[PDB]
Amino acid sequence: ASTDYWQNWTDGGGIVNAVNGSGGNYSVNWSNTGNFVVGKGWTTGSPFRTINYNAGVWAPNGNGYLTLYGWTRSPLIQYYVVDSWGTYRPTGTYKGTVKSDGGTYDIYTTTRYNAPSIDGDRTTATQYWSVRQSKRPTGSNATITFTNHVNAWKSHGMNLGSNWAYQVMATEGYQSSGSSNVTVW
Ligand SMILES: [Zn+2]
Ligand SMILES: [Zn+2]
Repeated sequence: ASTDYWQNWTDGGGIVNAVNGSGGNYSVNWSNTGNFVVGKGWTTGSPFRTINYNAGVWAPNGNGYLTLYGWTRSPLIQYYVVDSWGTYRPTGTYKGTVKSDGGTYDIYTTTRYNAPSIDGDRTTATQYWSVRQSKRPTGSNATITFTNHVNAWKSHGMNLGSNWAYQVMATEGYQSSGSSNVTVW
């Protein structure tokens, strides 16, 4: 059930060369950036979606995340499933672990002031994280069975909102350079 959403946001710092490729493909080549989020996915996320991707390039030089990225409203909550990163492994308040798709993820919560909002304005964001304990190998087809994460979060008292905004497989960077090329389906 194909992607229908193109995410491309930058704070304006540095160079963020994002290409919206055919189908579910995109690429980013970025240099000395502020914060940016680029990805492909769906306009209306679902807690039951299996996200398929293949990162044919994952080459951050500094802080970049290769991550599921989405939001709910009512209440407003941002969520991440981070499969790989660059020089920084994102963490927060430790909640527990979840096993999914061949990997083990630590579960964290954070609250970020002046965080990017759904539309690239700002907000105080309540964030739920699953962060893989080691960087996922890239270049082969990969699955994120998102219901495993949703169910794990719920069991640890982390409930999502009733209204679903977009749900993308993203490259997020901060204060970094790099290259990524990802196809999502
Ligand atoms: Zn648990
Ligand atoms: Zn806004």
